[PDB]
Amino acid sequence: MKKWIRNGTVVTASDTYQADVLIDGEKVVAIGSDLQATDAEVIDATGYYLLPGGIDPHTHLDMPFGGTVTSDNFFTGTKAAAFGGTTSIVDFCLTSKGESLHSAIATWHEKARGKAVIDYGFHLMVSDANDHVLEELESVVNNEGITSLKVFMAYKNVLMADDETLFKTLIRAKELGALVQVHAENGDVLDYLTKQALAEGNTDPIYHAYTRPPEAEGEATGRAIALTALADAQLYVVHVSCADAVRRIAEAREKGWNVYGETCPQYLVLDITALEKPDFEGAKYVWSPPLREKWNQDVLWSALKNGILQTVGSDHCPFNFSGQKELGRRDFTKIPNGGPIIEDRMTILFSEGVRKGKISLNQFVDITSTKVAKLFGMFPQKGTIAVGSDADIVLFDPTVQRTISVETHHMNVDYNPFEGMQVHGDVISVLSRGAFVVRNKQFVGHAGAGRYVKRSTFARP
Amino acid sequence: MKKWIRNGTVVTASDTYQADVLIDGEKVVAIGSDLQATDAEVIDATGYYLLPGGIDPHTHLDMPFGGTVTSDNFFTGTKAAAFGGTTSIVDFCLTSKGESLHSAIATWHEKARGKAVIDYGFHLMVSDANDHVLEELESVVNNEGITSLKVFMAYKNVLMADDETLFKTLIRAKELGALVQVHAENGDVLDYLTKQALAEGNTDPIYHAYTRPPEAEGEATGRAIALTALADAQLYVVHVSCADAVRRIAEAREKGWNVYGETCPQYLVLDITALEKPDFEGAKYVWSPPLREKWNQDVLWSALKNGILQTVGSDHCPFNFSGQKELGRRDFTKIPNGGPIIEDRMTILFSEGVRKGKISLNQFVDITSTKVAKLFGMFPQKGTIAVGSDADIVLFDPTVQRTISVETHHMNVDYNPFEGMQVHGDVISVLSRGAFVVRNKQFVGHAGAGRYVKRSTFARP
Amino acid sequence: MKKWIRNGTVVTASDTYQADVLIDGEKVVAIGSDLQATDAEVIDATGYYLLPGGIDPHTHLDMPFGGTVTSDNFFTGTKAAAFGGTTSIVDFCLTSKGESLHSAIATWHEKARGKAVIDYGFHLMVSDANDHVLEELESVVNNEGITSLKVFMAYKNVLMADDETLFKTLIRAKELGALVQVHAENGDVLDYLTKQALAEGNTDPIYHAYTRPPEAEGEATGRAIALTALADAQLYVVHVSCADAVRRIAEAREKGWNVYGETCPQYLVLDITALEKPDFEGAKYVWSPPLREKWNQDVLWSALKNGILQTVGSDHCPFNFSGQKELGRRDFTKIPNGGPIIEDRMTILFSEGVRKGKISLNQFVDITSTKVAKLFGMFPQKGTIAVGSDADIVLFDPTVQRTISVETHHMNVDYNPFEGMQVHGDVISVLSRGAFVVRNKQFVGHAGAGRYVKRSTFARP
Amino acid sequence: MKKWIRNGTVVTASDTYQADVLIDGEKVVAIGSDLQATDAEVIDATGYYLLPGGIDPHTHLDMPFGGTVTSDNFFTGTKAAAFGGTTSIVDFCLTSKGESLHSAIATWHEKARGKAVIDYGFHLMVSDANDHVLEELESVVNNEGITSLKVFMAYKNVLMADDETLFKTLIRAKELGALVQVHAENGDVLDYLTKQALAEGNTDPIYHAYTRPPEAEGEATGRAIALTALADAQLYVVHVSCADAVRRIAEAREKGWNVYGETCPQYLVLDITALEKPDFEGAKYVWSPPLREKWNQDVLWSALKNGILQTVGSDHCPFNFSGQKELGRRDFTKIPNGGPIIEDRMTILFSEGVRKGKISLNQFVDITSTKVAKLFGMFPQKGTIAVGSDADIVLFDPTVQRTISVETHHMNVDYNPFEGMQVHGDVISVLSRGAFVVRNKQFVGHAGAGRYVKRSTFARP
Ligand SMILES: [Zn+2]
Ligand SMILES: [Zn+2]
Ligand SMILES: [Zn+2]
Ligand SMILES: [Zn+2]
Ligand SMILES: [Zn+2]
Ligand SMILES: [Zn+2]
Ligand SMILES: [Zn+2]
Ligand SMILES: [Zn+2]
Repeated sequence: MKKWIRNGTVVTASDTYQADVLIDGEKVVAIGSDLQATDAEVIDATGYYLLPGGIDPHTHLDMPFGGTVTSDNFFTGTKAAAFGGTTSIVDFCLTSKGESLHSAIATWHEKARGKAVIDYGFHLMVSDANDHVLEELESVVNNEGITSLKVFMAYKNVLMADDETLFKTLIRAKELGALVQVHAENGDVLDYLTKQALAEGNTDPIYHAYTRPPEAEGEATGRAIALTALADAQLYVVHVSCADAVRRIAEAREKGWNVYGETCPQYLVLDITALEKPDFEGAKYVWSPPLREKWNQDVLWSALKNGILQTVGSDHCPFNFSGQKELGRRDFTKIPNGGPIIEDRMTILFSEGVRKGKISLNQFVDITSTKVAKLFGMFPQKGTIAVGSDADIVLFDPTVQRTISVETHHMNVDYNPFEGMQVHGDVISVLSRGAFVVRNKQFVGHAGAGRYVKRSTFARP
Repeated sequence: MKKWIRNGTVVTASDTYQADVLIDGEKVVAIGSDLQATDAEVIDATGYYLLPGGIDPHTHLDMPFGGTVTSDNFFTGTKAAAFGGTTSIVDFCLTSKGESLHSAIATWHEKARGKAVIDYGFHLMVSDANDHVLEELESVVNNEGITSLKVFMAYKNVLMADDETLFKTLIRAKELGALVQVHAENGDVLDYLTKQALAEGNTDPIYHAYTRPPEAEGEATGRAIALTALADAQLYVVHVSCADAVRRIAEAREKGWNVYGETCPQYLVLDITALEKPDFEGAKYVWSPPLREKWNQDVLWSALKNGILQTVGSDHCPFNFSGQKELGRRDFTKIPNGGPIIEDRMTILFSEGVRKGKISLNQFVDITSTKVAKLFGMFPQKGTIAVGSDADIVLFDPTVQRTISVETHHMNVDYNPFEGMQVHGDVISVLSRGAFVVRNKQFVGHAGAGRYVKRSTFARP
Repeated sequence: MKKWIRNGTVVTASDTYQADVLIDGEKVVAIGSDLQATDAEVIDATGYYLLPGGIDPHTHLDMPFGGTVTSDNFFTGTKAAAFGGTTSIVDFCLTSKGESLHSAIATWHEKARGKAVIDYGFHLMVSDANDHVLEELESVVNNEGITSLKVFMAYKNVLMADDETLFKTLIRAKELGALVQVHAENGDVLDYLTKQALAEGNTDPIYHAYTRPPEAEGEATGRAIALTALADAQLYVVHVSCADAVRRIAEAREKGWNVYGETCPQYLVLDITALEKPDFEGAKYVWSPPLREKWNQDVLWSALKNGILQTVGSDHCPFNFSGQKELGRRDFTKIPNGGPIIEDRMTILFSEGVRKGKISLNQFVDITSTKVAKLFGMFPQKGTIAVGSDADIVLFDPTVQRTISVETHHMNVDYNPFEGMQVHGDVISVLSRGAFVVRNKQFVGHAGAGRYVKRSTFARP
Repeated sequence: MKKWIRNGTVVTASDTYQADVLIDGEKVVAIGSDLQATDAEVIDATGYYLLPGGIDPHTHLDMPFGGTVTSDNFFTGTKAAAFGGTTSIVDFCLTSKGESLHSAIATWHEKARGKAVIDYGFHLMVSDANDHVLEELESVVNNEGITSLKVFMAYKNVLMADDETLFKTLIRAKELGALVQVHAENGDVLDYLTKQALAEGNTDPIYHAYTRPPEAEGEATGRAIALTALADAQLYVVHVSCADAVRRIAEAREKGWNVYGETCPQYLVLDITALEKPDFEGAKYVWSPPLREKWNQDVLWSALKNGILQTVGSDHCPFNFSGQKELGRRDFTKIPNGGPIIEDRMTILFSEGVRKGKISLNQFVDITSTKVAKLFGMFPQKGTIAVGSDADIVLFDPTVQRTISVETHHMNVDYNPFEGMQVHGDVISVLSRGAFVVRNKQFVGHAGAGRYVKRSTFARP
């Protein structure tokens, strides 16, 4: 069918203008001030912005981790993303040594198939870069459409890879046109500190932060950057949380190296003091890299404003406070690491970022949608509002005041780390490929509506 | 009338897509794959890109300088810009101490009125920030629509202002919402070096470079940046030519200061060796800051690619080689400083930048058009292709090979500093507010078609 | 006299050992563990260090400044220096435009003649680098023995010079073998901020600090550095007070530029909160650059420890609280700027530096004596304990705990800014050229004992 | 014996003066211009400097490495050191996983026993920081007198340790008062590049350099620095060869971190073009990190001049060209790595450093002797000329012009990498603890004269 969205203000990464948008089937087919569309359903967007749907490049739905499994699966997690104004996600497909990459990819398709309500791609974890793995990456990149590869530099004995793996992966990625993502903390420094903490009887949630100091994130960021330059490759640093890491990324980019950075709402608006909340409440805020001294936030906002960081992802990795986070009572090393971030990413960036003059409204689109599509090979199918693009559009009311709460969220988790936060901005309706997923804050989509996105090889934005 | 541009590929700072564009009168009114426009003139754009018209924020048409007057006036200079794919310019209105700002503004309107073939704004030179000047700036910014103020830190005893002027101007600009531009070289260091050179009998064109070392540009860049931070203001450094200056701008932006930078085609593709050309030919390349050791070029390209510099202007400031540049035979200090750059800016950036993978095609639009409109208060009227924007559009054929030459250029000057340069890309047709200025490489516009643009107060991009 | 100093521990910039020191006349002639000297007066130094006498390169004795004259003259100031373990000073000879350099220097000789109790050199202020001055500097360096030239970048309309003067002074100084010293704050920024504070009714002492932000010191430090590199000269930055400036000096020195830095005890141990003391008590702490946020102190200590700053001077510039500082009641711009620092320089560096592990004992001697002599052309005559040195020697008891007080100090001023500070270390006896000046904490010297030192041209240490 | 060294000029890290030196037994007992010593042997030092004997903190005598053993043992190597003006060495005791530290140390004592001609200390290699090793380090430091621990970050499968070992060593070293030394190149990057070169048929000596780019040294220098700050420890970076590494050390030191750097004569005066010499001659210059582009040399010289690097060691690790270096004909990875550098360290630093104005004469002594003693816990026994020091003294004639040649050197190796280099400066006589080792350029010492030095725990210089 045709849909004619009228009387709204389109805002993209470049443009801001009043016009109507005509959708035919899955795609935008016209934009204009006087289209006189026949036989289209009229959607009234008076008082709204039309935004390109957010694309969250950093999700962990139905992920085995921390001795348990994340509490949103592909159905609940994508539904919560859609309520939060996000229309595509790119989730991390994890691998184990000795298992083929393709088997892990099949496992991830089976997590999503028939369950996702909006569109999804996958990244692929590389645990080690043995010759068989390196050979396998060719069809992964070219045929499976997975063109970003994740290397974890922390989580020793669980996800951690070493310098040989990371350097080989960067060399191979350059050959194949893949982007290499890193989780950049020094896992060996962290392993020693956490063990020392526990030996001293320091077991409360706050020691999750103290045992991962920012210098450890800075060091691993710099190491990944050096190996990227030595490979002439392209690097994407996920969840940059601190000024130490920002400085290193800024220096690398001034040298003209192809180094990109992401940050996340939790590092913008939350700080290390949240982990001190008594009665185990601090465990709600345990995720890695840890929350930082509050002064780091403004350095992150500056880096987004001045183009040193290019994207915002959620690192959505939810565990209930009851039962799951409680695995870590008495031992912070056993608290499953991760927060429930997918749903509030867009609104927090608008309300704390745009409305406070930290970034522009056009930058907000670039960082939440367009630059993410471009770095992850989904542009221009996704990430904009333009003729020929999938009709993945959010009707957003910037005037609504509301309080973020577990009482009104849609993530399948028993708390919200932004509980009580006042924001402006409300996601009213959400289209995915021209079909409504959310309409007037009610879910009208369905399990399995979402489709897998085969992503293109890397091109610089 | 209506014009329906069909079968082309639209490229803007964000988007790239195949669709038709419908113009009605001065403005774009629809974009779409199947518009079925009635009663419109069909323009066939098969095999072309549709680009937003270039906006050159750095021109000096009919400028008194160097003991003479620049050789393009508002008619020839705007016609040459249009042939070169540039549809708007922002020219420097010069002032003298003791003269009202408003009198200089009237003088500049009289240079342009009835003569410009495409649209124009003005910046305003501040020579000194006495209380009367500071009072006058209020109606300049709010009523005359001149929202960028230029301070020259070099050209002692001609254009040069001091730290008191620059700091006061930055404070006042922050109050009024103006952007402060600087020409950043240390004029006192330069004055001493040029005098020493001449005392030693060093009079050839090459000593124009030797007497303005990059450290002098670095120093003044850093000084303007510090005073901007101390004022909490916003700074635009014009013609950044060297790595010393790039490093300082990159450090300032990592601190989250509102510091922006421009570079120019001459600093990207030409180097200090051009000034050594014998038989006085070196005088063709005398402009300030001088051409640099060639290694600086890649640092400039890196800075554009990674968002540390945001715009490219020409610093079009032409003087004939015969007669005018010859004022400096025997004394390089009397060679009128400036090059003929307006016409080749867009094609050089495409051919040396996009085609060689130094910047993306979307970045090329951002740096030549969209980011310039945004920093100079002309967006979204100018700088994009979108519903409601002025129909200022270039039909650009990226496949054409040609040689840049004085034999085929349109600038009213007897040489081209890019003589013999091979490029790809040809500007085929150029619309300004929906009327053709150039059509199939022939001039079909007219003197006085162009209109003055009253620019908005500063907003961060 | 022969004097034989027995049973003490010699400490120099390199060496720490137990041995006896034989003085014959004005000079050390032997050092050894069993000298069996005859016809020598035995001085028992049991439990003492023998230190080379402090050399204070930064004094302002009998200076016309701030609408009055500093309250120590050459007699009372050199007596207070000696009681503080300092045996040589280098004082700033001021000039004014149009005045012959030689007449200024004659004035300063008359201030010191028959009055100085210990030895003294002069720096020479340069207010203006006109051709006549540049010619006269040949004799200043080669007849008068003045090989350091001071340029003030602040104090507009009083002491301030511009970049023309600074750059020409640096070029001339390189020719002559002179060191250029700078007071590096941006005078034009400060002039505007101070006038704005007053106009806003912000007249209290604290606004002395707020109108001279650290970025104004960093900017001018950077500008003097760039001009020094442009001249291939040598620079000495007096009173570095803040991390902004240290960072710039560290960067210059990594490039191999000949840039040296000084700091002062007030910037190591006092902070901006002192200026907030009510009832005009904050006027006691008014000197420039101003006291800084306390975090800056450890950056300065780091820079001394790691060789980025090489010296400690006092900037002794004393004004009584009663009468003199009160010139600025109701208007902080009229508080004469300067602290009474000469007497406590050595003890503060030992007690807050050495004893706290911030610098070593040998570094203590280097920064207070040896490296001062080397940078200001007084070595090896002054600045060490070695055969052939002048016998300028302090017997220092490091075990004595005491308070600093106006009650026990010898500066001719009615307060001490370190009032109530607990320290270790006591200056017991002081020799200047083999003669006692202080013996067992009583004055035994004489007005006029001190000699003018003609200093050598610059050599890197 | 009493020896009375007359009419020479003493030079230390602080002092330069004319005086006589009296030695009684092993120690300096007096210094003075008229000592009238009796029953002393008169040594005429007219026209000589008296220097404190060089202390070479970086030797590999009788080392099993590279499929063979270095060609100087403790006798021939210490004899060559003495002829080069070096009177103490600190050699690297190697360990292997599972081996007791005390057994390794016993092995090294047996290498030196009855063989060393001058005094020697040992560093200890740490291959693995398992709990047993960390416990054994208590006695290594507090019984064996070994207070510097070496961690190799390259030489995979041979000497390399990982970040777990490095970080735990740094924490343990801080507890114990030990200095941690690092060979900082990224071993995993190097392993991959070396294998890739071979697979591509790039087997010549030059590929030794191309497979260890400077960024791999910068990365590992940065990583050791970050781990040191994380442990609040003290680090000494051996053989800094390139600007990338210097920049990182300069940055660490400006933060106040206790990070020290060493460089070596080969990196000051040889460059990467040496490895291109044909007919396998480039194998002569194969050592790691590799020779660098020549521009790096002046950055190193700058860093010594301005105190960013504090020492010069040799990395003496000699292999004959015939037989030993030839192990790597057809495969540069099998050329045993190391140069014959011990003998020429002092003269090269004097002739290319002091005489050319790159460092001062007093800095020369500091970096070759005094600051080495201080960092490695041998001061004041060693490293200076002062009452109570060991009488380790070099008579040095600075006026002698000569060539360096295998024909006249004393290292037990068939080539000298400085063959044909013109220098000034000749080592005439050398005293170790008051006894001649070299006298008028002939060997007069004896195998076993040298003593093991138990070194003190770390104190900042
Ligand atoms: Zn992660
Ligand atoms: Zn994650
Ligand atoms: Zn200019
Ligand atoms: Zn210009
Ligand atoms: Zn001053
Ligand atoms: Zn002063
Ligand atoms: Zn090594
Ligand atoms: Zn070695």
